[PDB]
Amino acid sequence: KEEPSSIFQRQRVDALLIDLRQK
Amino acid sequence: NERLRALEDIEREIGAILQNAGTAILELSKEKRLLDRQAAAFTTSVQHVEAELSAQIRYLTQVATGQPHEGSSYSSRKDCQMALKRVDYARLKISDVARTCEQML
Amino acid sequence: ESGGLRPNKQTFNPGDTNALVAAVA
Amino acid sequence: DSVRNNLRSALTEMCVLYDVLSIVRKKFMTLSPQTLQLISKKKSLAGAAQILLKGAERLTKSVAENQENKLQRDFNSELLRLRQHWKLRKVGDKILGDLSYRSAGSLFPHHGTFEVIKNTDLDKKIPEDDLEGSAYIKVSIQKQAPDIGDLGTVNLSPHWQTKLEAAQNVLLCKEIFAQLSREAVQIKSQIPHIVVKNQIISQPFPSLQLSISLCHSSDHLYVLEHNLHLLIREFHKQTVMPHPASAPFGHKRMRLSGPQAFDKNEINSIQSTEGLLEKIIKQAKHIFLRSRTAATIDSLASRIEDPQIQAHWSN
Amino acid sequence: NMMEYLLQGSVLDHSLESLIHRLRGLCDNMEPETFLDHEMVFLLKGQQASPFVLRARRSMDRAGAPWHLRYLGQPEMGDKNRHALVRNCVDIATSENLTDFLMEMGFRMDHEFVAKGHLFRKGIMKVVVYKIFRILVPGLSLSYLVELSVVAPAGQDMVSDDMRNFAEQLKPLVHLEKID
Amino acid sequence: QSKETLLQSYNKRLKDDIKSIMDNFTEIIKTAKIEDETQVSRATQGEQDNYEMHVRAANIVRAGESLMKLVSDLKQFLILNDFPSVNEAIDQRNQQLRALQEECDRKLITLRDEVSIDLYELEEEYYSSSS
Amino acid sequence: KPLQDMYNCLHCFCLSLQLEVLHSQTLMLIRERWGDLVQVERYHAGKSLSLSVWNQSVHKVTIKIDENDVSKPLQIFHDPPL
Repeated sequence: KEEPSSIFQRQRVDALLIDLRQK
Repeated sequence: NERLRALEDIEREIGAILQNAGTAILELSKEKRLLDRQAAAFTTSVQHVEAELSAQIRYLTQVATGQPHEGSSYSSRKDCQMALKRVDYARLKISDVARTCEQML
Repeated sequence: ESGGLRPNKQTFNPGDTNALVAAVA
Repeated sequence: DSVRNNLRSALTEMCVLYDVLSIVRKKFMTLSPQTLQLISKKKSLAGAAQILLKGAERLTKSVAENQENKLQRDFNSELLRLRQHWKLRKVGDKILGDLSYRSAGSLFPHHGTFEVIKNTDLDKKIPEDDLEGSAYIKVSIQKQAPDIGDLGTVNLSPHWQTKLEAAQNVLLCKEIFAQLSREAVQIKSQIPHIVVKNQIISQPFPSLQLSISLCHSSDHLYVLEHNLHLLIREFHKQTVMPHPASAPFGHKRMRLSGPQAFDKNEINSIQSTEGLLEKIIKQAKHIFLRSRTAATIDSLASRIEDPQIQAHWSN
Repeated sequence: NMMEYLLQGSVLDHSLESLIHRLRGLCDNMEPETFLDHEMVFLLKGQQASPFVLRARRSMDRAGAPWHLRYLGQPEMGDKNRHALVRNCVDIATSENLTDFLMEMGFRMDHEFVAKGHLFRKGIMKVVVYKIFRILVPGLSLSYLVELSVVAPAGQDMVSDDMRNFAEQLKPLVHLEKID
Repeated sequence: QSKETLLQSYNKRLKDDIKSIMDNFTEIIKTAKIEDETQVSRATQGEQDNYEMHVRAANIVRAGESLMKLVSDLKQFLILNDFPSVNEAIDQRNQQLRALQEECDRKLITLRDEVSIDLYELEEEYYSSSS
Repeated sequence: KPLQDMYNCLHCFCLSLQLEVLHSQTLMLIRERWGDLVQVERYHAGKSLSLSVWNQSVHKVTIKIDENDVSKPLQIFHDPPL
């Protein structure tokens, strides 16, 4: 099971934004 | 049920006979002869598959956009599971009563 | 085998039953 | 290993062909018909053709032997067997058609492809995808306590076929749990109850700590079977035929009010509340039977010298 | 405002087994069945010049089935790439009720259409096939008629395209449409 | 996605493959080589042409066998697993399991009746005495 | 400063995923469990969540790290106390 249809579709964007903020 | 399985077995036997006729035609026309004439009939067997294709072409094709046979009808299966569960529960209760009776002796 | 022209198929007859369908008049 | 040797042979053949083409860059002028080597050439060609035909015949015989043994018919044969033994398959790529119950269940929507795999004692091994875990209800009443609010710490032949069956079972169990939760939260003030993410308990009267609970890998059996049968009968009724002529597509109870005037009968015969309330009142009947038995036992133990009262249940 | 967009299709009598199997596969019912009743037309229109139909059929196989009188009139000529059948109206009555009303209001048995066929259901749409029987009074086409009927209020003709597509889904069977 | 057209394309591909295999087999059967057109190397070119004809016949036979197997699998899929409009096996299993559950219910009900007679007897025997 | 920076990154990461999964499970309770019982919530773009109680004594609850205390797990807040 490796489908991004889960909240990972948005969880990944949240992770990207959090990292861009922290860096 | 019966007719579907019969048609499936017929198609499988047709494919098997076509493969066997092709192998025989190859073995005959490869090396050494009038029997090779029957090898031509193998090609005719191929045409039979085409007829099956036609049989599949002008088949039912109920919707050809969705899947037929709505419902697994497994409500009966669930009812059977409940019946077997009740039988097991009754067996357990009977075993408990039997243990009690054996202890009564 | 060169004599075969085309393997035409057959099905139900709706064209006749359509005009044969009953109506009010 | 063999890839390198094949590539080297191909490169050698290509180099030979390129050299031949360069030397050439067949031609009569205007100014193997030898009958000696042609015989050997035809013999070698016939031998090569016979070897190829023998290889093809061996492959066909192996295929026929594999088809004869009705134990590893994974070549879309056992697949057809299971298709005739299971629900339909809306094949997108290879197989679909999960136990969506969109025709027999009519509950929490969950549909899509579930198992499409053909590989390999040598079964096709249909993938079970997606709860993929056991889940059932467990009930008992032994020193019950209403004080709760803690975490959900539980105190607990074809293989792929029963796996898929248990998957459908846990799917419908999740569906009915969601339904009972929606009912408990959308009901009126008939009775208070406790609803948690996975553990449910109501209280229609004192000393009624009904211990029904959705378990999962993350009396004691009769009441849950009763609940399942009643809910599936409800769904089945939601699916008798309406006997339509013009366009009723309903239930004969609706049209019965026309000829047979029903002031409140038709209202009562249309639909009613069920689910949690019916199981609750069944448990109420159970505790009433228990209290009656306790009264009888107390009379027997205490009023022993008194006339021994004798009871007999119905059938 | 209950309108109808029933298409008029007819299937040959010989092509039944494949047809019923196609129906039970795609969508026929939960264990489908058949029916049996007798229809009759009542004609009483002096100034309207329109015999108003009334399907006082009695389902002989069913016990106490209500007489499902069906009226249909004013064929809608909408020309919306659909059937656009006449506006219909159903009424379930009791025994001898239609006879009593034909005696009171004054009717005349125009003709009789005794038919028999199988039952079918779908999500919203309906379809039915049967065959008429030209029998005597106490008891003439002899052809199965596949009619795809949709009875509902006016709405917005949103189910029109859906019914057209579902009928096209059964294209190898018939090509149903309206009439003149 | 164009199921009828897909089956038609599969059948056309199978027919074209069978026709090509038959034509190549007939061409390999006509390998007399009665013309000495090779002026550079007659024997070498003749042997190479014989080997090429044999390899072409073998490749045609292999392609025909592969196309036959592939068309067999494709027809088995598109017919049996895809459009099994004869779902009478479903009704057969339905009737079978209905009879099975009816037998089970009958056995359970007979068990209940016998246990009911038994419980009545034992309860009458018990309530007749008080310790 | 590997220790402090890595701790900061992992902490904001786990808190972000925690608030996201909280939002998702509340949305699931709305869609599946509770239709309009607690179907009241309003939160910012991120790093903060807030929801309300049934409407007609209405109160609200909220959770946010507020980036002020590096040790504050959730900071559960609600105007009417216990």
